[PDB]
Amino acid sequence: SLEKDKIKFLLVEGVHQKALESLRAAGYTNIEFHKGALDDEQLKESIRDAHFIGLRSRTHLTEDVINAAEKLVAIGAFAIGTNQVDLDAAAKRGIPVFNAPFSNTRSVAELVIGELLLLLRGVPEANAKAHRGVWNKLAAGSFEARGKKLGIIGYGHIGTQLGILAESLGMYVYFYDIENKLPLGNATQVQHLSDLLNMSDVVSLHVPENPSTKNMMGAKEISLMKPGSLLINASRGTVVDIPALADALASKHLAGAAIDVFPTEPATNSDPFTSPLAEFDNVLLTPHIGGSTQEAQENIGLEVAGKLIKYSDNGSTLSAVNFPEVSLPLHVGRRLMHIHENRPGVLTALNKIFAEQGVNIAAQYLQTSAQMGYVVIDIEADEDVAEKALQAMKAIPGTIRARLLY
Amino acid sequence: SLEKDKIKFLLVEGVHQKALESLRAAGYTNIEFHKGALDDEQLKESIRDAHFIGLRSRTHLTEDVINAAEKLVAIGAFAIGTNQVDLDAAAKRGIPVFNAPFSNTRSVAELVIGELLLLLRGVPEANAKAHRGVWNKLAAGSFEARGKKLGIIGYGHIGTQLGILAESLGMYVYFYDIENKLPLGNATQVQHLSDLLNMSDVVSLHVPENPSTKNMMGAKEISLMKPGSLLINASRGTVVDIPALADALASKHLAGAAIDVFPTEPATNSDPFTSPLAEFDNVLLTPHIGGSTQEAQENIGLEVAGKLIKYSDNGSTLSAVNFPEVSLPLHVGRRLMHIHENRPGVLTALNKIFAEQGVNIAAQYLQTSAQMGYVVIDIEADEDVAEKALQAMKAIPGTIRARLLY
Amino acid sequence: SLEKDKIKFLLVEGVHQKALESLRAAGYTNIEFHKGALDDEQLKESIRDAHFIGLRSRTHLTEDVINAAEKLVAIGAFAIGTNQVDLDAAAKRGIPVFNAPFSNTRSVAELVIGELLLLLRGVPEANAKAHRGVWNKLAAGSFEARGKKLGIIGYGHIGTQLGILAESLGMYVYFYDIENKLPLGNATQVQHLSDLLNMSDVVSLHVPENPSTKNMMGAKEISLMKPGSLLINASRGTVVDIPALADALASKHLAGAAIDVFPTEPATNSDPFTSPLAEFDNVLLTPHIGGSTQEAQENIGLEVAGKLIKYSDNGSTLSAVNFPEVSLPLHVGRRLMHIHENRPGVLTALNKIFAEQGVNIAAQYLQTSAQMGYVVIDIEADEDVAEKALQAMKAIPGTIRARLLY
Amino acid sequence: SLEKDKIKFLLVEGVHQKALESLRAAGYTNIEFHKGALDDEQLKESIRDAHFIGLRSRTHLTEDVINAAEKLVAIGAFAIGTNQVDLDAAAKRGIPVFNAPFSNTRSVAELVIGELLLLLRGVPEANAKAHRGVWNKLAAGSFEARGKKLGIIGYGHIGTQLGILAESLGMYVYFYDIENKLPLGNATQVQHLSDLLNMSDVVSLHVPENPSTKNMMGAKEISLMKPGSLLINASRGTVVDIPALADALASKHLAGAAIDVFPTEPATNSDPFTSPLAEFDNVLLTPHIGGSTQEAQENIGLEVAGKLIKYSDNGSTLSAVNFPEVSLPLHVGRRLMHIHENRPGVLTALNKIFAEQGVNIAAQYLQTSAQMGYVVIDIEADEDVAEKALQAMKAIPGTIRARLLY
Ligand SMILES: NC(=O)C1=CN([C@@H]2O[C@H](COP(=O)(O)OP(=O)(O)OC[C@H]3O[C@@H](n4cnc5c(N)ncnc54)[C@H](O)[C@@H]3O)[C@@H](O)[C@H]2O)C=CC1
Ligand SMILES: NC(=O)C1=CN([C@@H]2O[C@H](COP(=O)(O)OP(=O)(O)OC[C@H]3O[C@@H](n4cnc5c(N)ncnc54)[C@H](O)[C@@H]3O)[C@@H](O)[C@H]2O)C=CC1
Ligand SMILES: NC(=O)C1=CN([C@@H]2O[C@H](COP(=O)(O)OP(=O)(O)OC[C@H]3O[C@@H](n4cnc5c(N)ncnc54)[C@H](O)[C@@H]3O)[C@@H](O)[C@H]2O)C=CC1
Ligand SMILES: NC(=O)C1=CN([C@@H]2O[C@H](COP(=O)(O)OP(=O)(O)OC[C@H]3O[C@@H](n4cnc5c(N)ncnc54)[C@H](O)[C@@H]3O)[C@@H](O)[C@H]2O)C=CC1
Repeated sequence: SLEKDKIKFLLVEGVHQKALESLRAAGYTNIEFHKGALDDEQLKESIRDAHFIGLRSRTHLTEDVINAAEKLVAIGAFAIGTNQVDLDAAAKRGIPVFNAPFSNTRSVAELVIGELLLLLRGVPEANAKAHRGVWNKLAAGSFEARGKKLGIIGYGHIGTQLGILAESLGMYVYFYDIENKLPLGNATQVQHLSDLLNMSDVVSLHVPENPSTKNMMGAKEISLMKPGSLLINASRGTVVDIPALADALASKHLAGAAIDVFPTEPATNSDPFTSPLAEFDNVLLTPHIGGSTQEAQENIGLEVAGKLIKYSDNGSTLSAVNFPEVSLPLHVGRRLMHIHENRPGVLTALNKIFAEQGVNIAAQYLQTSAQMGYVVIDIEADEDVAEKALQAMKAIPGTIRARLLY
Repeated sequence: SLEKDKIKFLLVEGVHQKALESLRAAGYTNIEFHKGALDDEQLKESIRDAHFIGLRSRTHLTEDVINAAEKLVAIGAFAIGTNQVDLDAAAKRGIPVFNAPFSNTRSVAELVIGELLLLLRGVPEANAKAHRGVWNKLAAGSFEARGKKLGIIGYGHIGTQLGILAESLGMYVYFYDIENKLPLGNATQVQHLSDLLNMSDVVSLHVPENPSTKNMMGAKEISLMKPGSLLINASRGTVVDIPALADALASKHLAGAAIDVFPTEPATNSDPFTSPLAEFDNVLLTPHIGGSTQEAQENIGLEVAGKLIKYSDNGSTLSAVNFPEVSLPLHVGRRLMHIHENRPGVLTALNKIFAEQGVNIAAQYLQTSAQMGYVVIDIEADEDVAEKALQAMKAIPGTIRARLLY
Repeated sequence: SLEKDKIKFLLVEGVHQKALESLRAAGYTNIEFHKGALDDEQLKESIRDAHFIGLRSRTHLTEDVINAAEKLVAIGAFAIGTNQVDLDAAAKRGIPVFNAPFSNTRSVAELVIGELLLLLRGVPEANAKAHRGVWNKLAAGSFEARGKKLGIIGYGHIGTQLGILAESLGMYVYFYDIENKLPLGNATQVQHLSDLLNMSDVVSLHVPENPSTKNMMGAKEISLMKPGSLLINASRGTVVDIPALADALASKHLAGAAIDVFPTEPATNSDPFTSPLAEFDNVLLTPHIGGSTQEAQENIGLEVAGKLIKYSDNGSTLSAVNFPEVSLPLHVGRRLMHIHENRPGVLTALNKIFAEQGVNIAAQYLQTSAQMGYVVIDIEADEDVAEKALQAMKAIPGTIRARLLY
Repeated sequence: SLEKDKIKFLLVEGVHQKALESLRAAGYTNIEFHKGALDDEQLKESIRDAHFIGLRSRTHLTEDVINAAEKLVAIGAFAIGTNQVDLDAAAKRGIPVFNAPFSNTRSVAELVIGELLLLLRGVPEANAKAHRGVWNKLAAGSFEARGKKLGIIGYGHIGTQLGILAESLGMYVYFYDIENKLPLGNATQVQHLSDLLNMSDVVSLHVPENPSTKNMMGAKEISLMKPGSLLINASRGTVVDIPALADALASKHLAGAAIDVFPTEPATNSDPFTSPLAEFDNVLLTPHIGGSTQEAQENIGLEVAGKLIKYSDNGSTLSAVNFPEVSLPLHVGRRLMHIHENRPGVLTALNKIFAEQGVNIAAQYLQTSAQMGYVVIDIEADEDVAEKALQAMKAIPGTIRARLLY
């Protein structure tokens, strides 16, 4: 309450109000909120005395910005992505970076369901025509989704949810994953990708962005899809050979597609968009909105705020993307924490401080990345003894930062 | 087998092959099939010795055509509609007309589900832009369907199926119907339309075409919808005031819409299409395809063929749209039938024929519209006695037609 | 209202109150109700001026009783069975007999579910012991129902409901039926009975009582069941060779059983019960209560009352067990009905009455069993003309009875 | 492989074979298996060189037995209970004790479902009579489960599963829990117990054994149940006032009950059983078999074996019932562990060993109960250096035990 009032939370780019509700319910009310992106100079001014900052995709938390933030304890990327933030620079200063990598699984699943529905029915095509005054009711090849085969690639958080929704619509779900998984409902793992592609009326992609998925769907892979099928991609902009796809649409080997993500995307609603696909009416083209809904924002705000709250209240760095992960249950005494370089001697030095005072260490957890180490410490002591100890902890060769959580 | 070979079935406009499978399985193989619309003179030539004709929307079974068909027993409209066929002229000659009014409930339901999904997510709009090179990711007002309220108007065959699919997607279903109905799953009847319209995020229409539904959704009704909601219409082209709708889209009172049907529709894929709505990207415009899928055609072919088969095998006119409805279970003896004008005296005359011969009438069913009457008759007799009886039946004052089913 | 007050309904053996609610809602309030079985002399006195009687299993509607009932139009067996009623004697006097053959499908299904649950767990056995002071927790061979195979014999009204409940419990359902059927959920028809019996952990019987099911489960059939399995019978008391069953329990080829029905059952709660099975604690023995619940009584009361109401209001004999079945939709004019012996000449005579008066017969339906015939007749006329006509109808050689429904 | 062959696993009282499959799949094959309970002297002989022992309810792991086990690393109670094992004595020697507290949730849920089914239908009662030659079909008060209200007390692992099964049967589920919980399906938390008891047709108990649940259902609580309802208890033998219950059965305030657990239970199938309830046929009495099925044994064997495997492979004491809980993810280097008395100085001493050698501690986790502490340690070193270090670790004042996992 009286200590907490003094911990400043800088929220920019308009994170969801639910984030500020969590913050207040946890006793943190010292919040500077902005709907808009702070510019370089107004950012440097606002972050200067900020304990935490939550941000989105437009803010550039850069080495200099981070290096100028003089009280900064942690960073919250209220989004999935994290590239606007310099993870190493935050690391070096003992600043863990949190985010929300699966707060939007429902949004993406629905989008796919809706897309394959209309695609199977030649609707994006007829609808482009109708707005042009041409009326082309072409029913010969339209189908109902029920009874048909969905091929999911990437049976992860989104894939599994997709498969469930697809079963409610009466489709048969099949998936390919580089690792083996336990199916839900009547899903079915398929061993080689060749079989999936062959038998699927609809193939949808839910994989991550790395070298194994780069151009994963290319001319060869596409021509294994069954004639007249559909390809949907709302995963990552690098997973599909757009020009191969364009060919297979022009040759009518595929009856249509939907793409929500591209190799390069406009930075802003006011930049021009370019794609070979723009020429096909039977293709649905969406500006990276797969995970973009009000519900997704509510989730993101709740999660990431919670993480910041937890790290502040008890030091947990579980799921931090730039730090070593550590969490310790609450039990009586005082908790302290200490970040430092990963060198022989530190842990002892740290512990020594307590032994030589005859203080009982109740629990301790320490984890360590290539160059850094972080460690939480519970101890049975007076506030007096803790403070003094903090000081001594700060002194230890290799110490980056330390703190007395309570 | 030997009698049946001689009963000709004229199929035009390419009805589904399943129709010809039913026909053959029932022992009828004398089929003249055409994928295309026969023209007036080639129609008059093909129908001339045809016992049955199945057709679709393009054929004009007109008084003259019907009057020239010299052996025509019944007509099968392999479609929902029936306006290409002159019902009275068929009636007058004792020709019942069958059709398929609910073979496509799934198709329409899916279309709606797919449409409200993408509509809720501003997808038709972003996708029109993307094809124009403009990239407008506008997520502030996009929602997931789950948790939201669907208002169904017309809880009939399609409505009930819609409500079920919508519940699987996790929506709350509410419906308004001029008559009271038993809800499925967790549906909920709403008493006045005002409440439905007020609370619904999505309103979809599944009513018939008559004077009570004509312009049913007009400026007043639309402005009772909740701000930012969606209106979908895949029922009949007369149910929505297109210009009121256009206003409510231009004023952003509604966030979007989908319309599959219009007051006047192009006769052909090669005619121009016109609507005030063509100017809104956030509106989905589809060329009457609600019920247009391969599955729907399979159903239609199965149903209507079955009806023709039944009427031919046992005289049932259940669901005939231009005749009085009659059906009688099979039990031993000979079945005969007789169509005639609805006048005093006929039934007696008909029965007299059997009494005076000392023949036992086992069963009989007679139904009667304003001017016509139809009656099936089972009797315990020899083929010899039946034939003679048929003759006498033909003689009866007011007789239109008669037949000895077996 | 004024005519209806005069139609007496005699209800004995305490049918459910819902029966009297239907009766009153339909405008019939002249009801003599008895919770108890009327005895021969008090029955003859109460039925004497009764238009309808509803009864249960204890009343003996016999030839004499029926022959003494001087105003009796129809009989309602508020039960499944009908053997206390002399069907032919009722027939001869043109009295249709209704009943309720599937008002209790849920009750029987639940009973089976509950029984196989406890049987699989050796519970009836441990529980007989516990009440005797012996404590025998014998878990080696107890199983959960989930994952196990239920074999249903008789995939009829009860079978299908059973299969559904069993799937909710996570069992695999298989069925054998002498006729081919469309499975629900994931049920599975099995061709020969041998396969069903072999693979089933639990076999339950839901077949009718006739010569094909008599002793259907006998020593040979039982020894095809898988070792340690269970047999449940709540169908008919003649379907299982009780002594074969007794052997297979004594040899531990079967781990247990439940039987709700027997070749001969005590007439009364005060008669002694005898069975070879009484000696096995691992057998559940229930006194024909499969369909005995308050809900079942509510259904029975609603159905059978409805039927009586329908027959009285519009003459329908649909599902009558002793009459020829006939039903006709309502359309303007006056309805009359006529029961008579199945002889040449009657129908004409009947129709003649209307022709010679120049009255238009709007509809007519006539059905005919081996010796009897029943026929409903709509006609366009004045009340005056109808009455006179009724009289003439009564006159017709072979006439048993006639009536002017409205 | 070569090290693992030398780690002896002593399994007694016939744990499930799946336990030995897990053991072998993990590379541990040195197993001494016994279907039977070893007696004191044959136990002391077999455990003498045993690294682990798995046991059930009959074995008395006592201070002396434990103190004589000279190589004993951990104990596996392949059961829920743990009272045959002296937890403190195991603790003092740094022996964690594992068990399986929720491997049988399905078994107990099914038992309840089956019991309330037959109870609602007066079946245990009619069935006791039938075996005595008396036939009492008493249907007036029998009900179907569907539509009825189940009151669950203890919405824990078993409660939640129960509620799900009950919903599939079409019941309405309500629960009371001393803590607040998130409902599944359409369950419903009820605030005071008074409301639950009042509205429930069936009340079933799934709470733990402690002072708050002792005699929780007593005369007052029972008389709040609705007249004619049922009480089921398969939780703990101390939760229900058996004599109050007996009164409420004798007064017909309750229509029946099922009890699987008692204040004192026979030690053996050959001991006599005593209860006031034995006198009521409408009560189901089962010898503590709620969780007793073959599936439950498979679960128990899998879990507990897994835990032993984990503790042996990586030191995890997660869910140990007598130890402080600690778990650490795998990452390169050597893992060691150390149990010791909870005194100032130890951790430093331990760490010192590595610093002064210039060895980098990669991770460390330490947890601490009232008198004991346990700590796992990863370190970057040679096997040589690890061994030497182990030795030094063993030397530390207060050290109880230490080990070099790999
Ligand atoms: N369109 C949009 O706005 C959004 C896109 N996404 C993206 O969707 C993707 C999936 O999302 P999540 O389910 O959260 O991912 P996840 O991590 O839960 O699942 C990824 C799955 O892919 C599998 N996998 C990895 N490489 C593979 C390969 N080469 N071939 C086959 N399977 C492979 C993994 O085993 C895992 O099951 C992510 O890339 C995420 O960034 C997420 C949210 C929104
Ligand atoms: N877009 C397309 O290609 C297709 C459109 N349709 C049309 O959809 C409509 C509904 O189809 P079905 O479910 O088969 O109809 P249905 O006859 O089964 O149900 C119509 C329902 O509307 C109710 N109703 C009638 N007038 C009403 C009013 N004034 N206000 C509220 N409720 C009213 C009726 O009580 C009934 O439940 C029909 O007009 C059908 O022609 C059908 C197939 C395809
Ligand atoms: N225990 C009790 O209190 C009650 C017993 N029942 C009895 O249960 C039986 C079934 O009830 P419902 O489902 O209403 O009957 P149902 O008539 O709906 O189904 C009977 C089924 O058995 C099949 N079948 C007939 N003979 C067969 C044979 N030889 N082998 C295999 N299948 C055969 C038929 O195809 C049909 O599907 C009836 O006998 C009924 O009287 C009904 C209510 C209560
Ligand atoms: N009959 C048998 O063979 C078996 C009996 N059991 C027993 O069943 C009981 C429940 O099992 P689980 O679901 O695993 O327990 P659980 O620990 O998962 O749930 C116990 C629940 O009771 C609630 N609770 C505790 N005290 C309460 C009180 N005073 N009033 C209302 N709620 C209270 C807790 O909040 C918790 O939700 C345990 O005692 C277990 O030992 C378990 C297996 C077999």
